[PDB]
Amino acid sequence: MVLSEGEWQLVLHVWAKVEADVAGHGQDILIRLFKSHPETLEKFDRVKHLKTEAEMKASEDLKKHGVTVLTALGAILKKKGHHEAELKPLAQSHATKHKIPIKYLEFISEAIIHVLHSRHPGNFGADAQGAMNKALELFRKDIAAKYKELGYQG
Ligand code: HEM
Repeated sequence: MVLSEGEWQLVLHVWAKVEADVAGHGQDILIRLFKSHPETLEKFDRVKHLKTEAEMKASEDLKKHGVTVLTALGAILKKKGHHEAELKPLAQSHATKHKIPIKYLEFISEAIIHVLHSRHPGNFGADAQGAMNKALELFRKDIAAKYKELGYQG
């Protein structure tokens, strides 16, 4: 798939808002993922023992993780589709060290879209959400192809 420049502009315009508070958005997204799909919390060995949302909000380790996820995703989105180099190390560690099925990447995509919709309603109307969904679908498709080359396809 290929996004048009106008679709990339819609994605990078909300993303510029997210970047005003990377840690806050990282927390919101990972908490929305873990509450919605608790099975995903089990993959994180540093924070899989957290039992409530209040504990999640207070966890410094979860907040650092969130910043790591969003910073790596933001670098991929700014490439506007030319992300081959960035995707290699990410696909290798998530397929052979962490073992993250593609399904879980769908779940976090859903959490990203939920949080942007709640926090940025004016910059995340239907056309901007469709463009972000296309950008995350592109990311998932390219990672799934790399998973396959690596021998995992999860
Ligand atoms: C937007 C998608 C994602 C991005 C951009 C992302 C990026 C990262 C980055 C940059 C790291 C640290 C470097 C590395 O290990 O590769 C990381 C670590 C990790 N990721 Fe992801 N990730 C994504 C989705 C996920 C999902 C959906 C899960 C699990 C349900 C996951 C589980 C992990 C785990 C278990 C680690 C190691 C955490 C620790 O240090 O103990 N990742 N991820």
